[PDB]
Amino acid sequence: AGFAMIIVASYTANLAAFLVLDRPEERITGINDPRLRNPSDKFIYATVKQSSVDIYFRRQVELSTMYRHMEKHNYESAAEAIQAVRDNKLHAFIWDSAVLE
Amino acid sequence: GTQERVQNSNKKEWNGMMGELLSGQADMIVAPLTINNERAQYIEFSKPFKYQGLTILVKKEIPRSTLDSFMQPFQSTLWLLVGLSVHVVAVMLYLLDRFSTLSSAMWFSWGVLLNSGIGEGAPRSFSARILGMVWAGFAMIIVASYTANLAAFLVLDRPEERITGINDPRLRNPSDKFIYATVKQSSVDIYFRRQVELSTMYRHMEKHNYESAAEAIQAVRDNKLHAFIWDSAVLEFEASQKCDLVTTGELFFRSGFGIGMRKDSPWKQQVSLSILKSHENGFMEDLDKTWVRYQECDSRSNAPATLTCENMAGVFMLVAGGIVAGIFLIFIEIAYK
Amino acid sequence: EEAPFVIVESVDPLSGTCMRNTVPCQKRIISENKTDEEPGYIKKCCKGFCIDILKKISKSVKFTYDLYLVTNGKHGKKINGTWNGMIGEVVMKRAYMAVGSLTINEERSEVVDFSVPFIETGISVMVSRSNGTVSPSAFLEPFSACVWVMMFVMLLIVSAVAVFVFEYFSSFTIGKAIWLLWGLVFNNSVPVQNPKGTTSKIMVSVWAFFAVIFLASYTANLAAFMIQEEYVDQVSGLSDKKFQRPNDFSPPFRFGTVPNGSTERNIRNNYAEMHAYMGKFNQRGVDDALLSLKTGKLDAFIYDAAVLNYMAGRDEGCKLVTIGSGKVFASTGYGIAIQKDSGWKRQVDLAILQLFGDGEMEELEALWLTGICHN
Amino acid sequence: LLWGLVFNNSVPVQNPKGTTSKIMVSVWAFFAVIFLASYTANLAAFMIQ
Amino acid sequence: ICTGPNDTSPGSPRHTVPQCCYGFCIDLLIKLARTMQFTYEVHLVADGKF
Amino acid sequence: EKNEVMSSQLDIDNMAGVFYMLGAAMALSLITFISEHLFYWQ
Ligand SMILES: *[C@@H]1O[C@H](CO)[C@@H](O[C@@H]2O[C@H](CO)[C@@H](O)[C@H](O)[C@H]2NC(C)=O)[C@H](O)[C@H]1NC(C)=O
Ligand SMILES: *[C@@H]1O[C@H](CO)[C@@H](O)[C@H](O)[C@H]1NC(C)=O
Repeated sequence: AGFAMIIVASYTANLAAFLVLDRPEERITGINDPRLRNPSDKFIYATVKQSSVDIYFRRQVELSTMYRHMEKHNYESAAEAIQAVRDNKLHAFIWDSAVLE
Repeated sequence: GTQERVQNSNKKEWNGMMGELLSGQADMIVAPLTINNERAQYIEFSKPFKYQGLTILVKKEIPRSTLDSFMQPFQSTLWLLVGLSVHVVAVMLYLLDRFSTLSSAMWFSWGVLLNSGIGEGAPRSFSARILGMVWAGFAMIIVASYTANLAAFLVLDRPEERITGINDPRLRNPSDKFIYATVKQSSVDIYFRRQVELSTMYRHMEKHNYESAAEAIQAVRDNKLHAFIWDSAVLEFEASQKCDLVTTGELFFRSGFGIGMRKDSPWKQQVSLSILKSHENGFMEDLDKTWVRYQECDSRSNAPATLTCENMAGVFMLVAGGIVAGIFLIFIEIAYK
Repeated sequence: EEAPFVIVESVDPLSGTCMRNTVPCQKRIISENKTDEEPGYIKKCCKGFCIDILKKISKSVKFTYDLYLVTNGKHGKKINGTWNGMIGEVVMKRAYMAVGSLTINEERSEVVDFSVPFIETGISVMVSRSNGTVSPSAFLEPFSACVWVMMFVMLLIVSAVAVFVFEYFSSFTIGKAIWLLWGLVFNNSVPVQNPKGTTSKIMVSVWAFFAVIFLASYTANLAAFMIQEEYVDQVSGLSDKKFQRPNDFSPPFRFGTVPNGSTERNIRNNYAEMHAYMGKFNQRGVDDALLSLKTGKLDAFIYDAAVLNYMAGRDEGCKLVTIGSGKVFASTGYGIAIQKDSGWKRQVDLAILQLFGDGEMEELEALWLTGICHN
Repeated sequence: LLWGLVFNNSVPVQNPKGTTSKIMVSVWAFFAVIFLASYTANLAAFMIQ
Repeated sequence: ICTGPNDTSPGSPRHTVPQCCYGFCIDLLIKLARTMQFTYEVHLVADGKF
Repeated sequence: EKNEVMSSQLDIDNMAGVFYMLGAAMALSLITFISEHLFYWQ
């Protein structure tokens, strides 16, 4: 009987253990996630061409590197970018909050 | 040993054991000496023979106990509520009995909750059997909730403190409740006074520095000083041996203890070569195991285990009280017979 | 070239040179089959960590330079009384200053000099993430070491009160009694015989309450202690028998190391037999080692410290880990190699320590060597 | 008996006698012991976070 | 109302047709208008980029 | 992103739900008894 109690208790315990440990990291942090300073050629950023964001980049000196990696993919407008990140053809999108929210 | 001006003249000399070396009292510095620009100006350093960095040291936080047997999970009010509701449903059962076995019904309910196998009554009236099902359901619910929130109690740990390092803003705008400390005239002090930004904390640091290590250790053990800053390869061993203190995480500027010789003695390269060969043949590490990583107090502030007789009080006392409180009522009832 | 320290990159196809924040890497490549007549100039540009430390030193002590890659081999192994690679080029052909990723040993220090090191490093191990846990005696773990027997004896006690009390008031044996009891504590999952005296009727229900507290407590504690487990790397250190006598086991480990490096030529002077055994694998490059470690072809890897710790914080997921808590087994450091006995040595040395005074090494570190995993 | 079994066999009941049914119920008992453990585990989880 | 180009990719010749706009700003616009007594006749942009 | 509270002692604050379930059960049960009775003598 003792063995029986033991086994059933272990069962319930590790079912509980299963139901509470969640998913791993991804959490792209921001301008500092080093996945964004030395881009492997699997990531692709994007912004809308000729847009305030682009100005904020080209003038900054450090970020210059990613700028170039950014250059060859920018889109025509918002809706295109949204629809293009929905279907996985583009990893990350950078834009203004009060639209993204 | 550091550098400083003297006699209100243009003489800048070297206090301390390094200064002793400069003047000709001995010709080798074998001790936990650090490395930095100023000292490296005019003294030759061997290759580094032990790598480490700076770190912090604080008084270990105090944990939460095993438990008071029945305190944590329930409020007394809950106990009272269930206690009365038992007899409530009992008398309602008895009414559904008579309207269309009391000493039975009390047993029936008290058992249904307590899961004890005892008891022989039952709901005769279909009216009551409609109720008994949900009564049992309630019982299961309550006991499950109990076990669940006991589990919840045993796994959520203590709050933040985690002084991070040189960036915990509790260390840039010191309220006058914190007090740092370092050993006066020590490499650390040099690392501060020369940096420009940190200057502020420097001043807050100045009015408390100690005479030597042991004083600082003993003064942070007894709560007379919050935080201590020093060299790791001392703090690590110190925490390992006496285990109500702890280090916190970060390092500052990675430097290495090395042997030191006067300016261009003819002994440099031999000493350096010997040190290297030593690092290759593991001999150094034999020293290590023999003197540093030998003892281990606790770690892993999770501590998610290990309950013992501290729980056993609130319940074993109860069972012994049941024993001793039975005999009186037994005598009473054999008299009532 | 070296993955995290000296990254090479071809020029931009528009201008002719590449972007800012790098230095041209001239004279890389020579001819192969017809005639040298060295063109050399396939100029590319390189950047990273070591390059930055070089640039800052250049500005801090006035001088100029020009940087050209290397051909004959690798870091360089003394062969037949002669040196390949960087050391070779800095002994004979008067390169006059090597930089990049060099270790520091005795041999090399016997020919050239060395600055003060600036990154701790050494030998280290790397294994696939030990998918699984360690919980061999979890069930026995929680809730006590002793209180079991205290409950045991409390039980044997209450048995006596049972017999005595139920003997005097208005088929009951000690056997059936203790049986019912021991059945009750765990779960009333046993067909038993109950007592009859009202005295005992109460006298047992208290113990039942005891049981329902006990069981819930125990389950809760088990759940808790199983939540916050901890991984244990399935190898102790380089001195383990599991490396000493490999054949002594079910299919023995298959661990390798890129040859000609400092690490190997370290190994070959402490465990010669194990070095010989290692000859059967000798993985090539690095990324090859990674792939083979991801596809069961290897199970352990021995290589430099720093480059490993950078490689750990990279790979997708977090499925590759350095052994121990990041422990290192031959403490040394990288450095700068200059031709024997120029005055330059001293003037460089101070320079480097200068940077340790202004946290600049911390900025550089946080800018190149950080990772995402193992936070 | 059934409704008593699902929650906990904490009810004095009357069992059947046919071997057929003897098996026919033990499966449902297994069902109960899965059910109860599942439910408690989920409650613990949802109360953690 | 808003007069503006059709076929938002304006490589093909634009047809400046009328559509109507509504959202979070033009209401604010209206608030201003009734606050300071002026008329207006909006119209979208040609190039689409800011 | 502080982790979360660590509850304790679970006062009557929440168990009101289960107690309500209990009481409503009692009420509906006695209702059904009176119903069955008034039908049974009929
Ligand atoms: C380690 O150094 C040896 C030095 O000989 C390398 O062996 C040479 O590689 C070249 C071209 O790959 C061959 O032409 C030689 O015949 C090889 N030498 C011998 C003795 O066979 C070896 O490739 C180096 N290993 C690594 C990983 O670079
Ligand atoms: C090694 O010895 C000398 C270099 O000292 C060289 O001339 C000779 O050809 C080499 N032979 C072999 C077998 O490596």
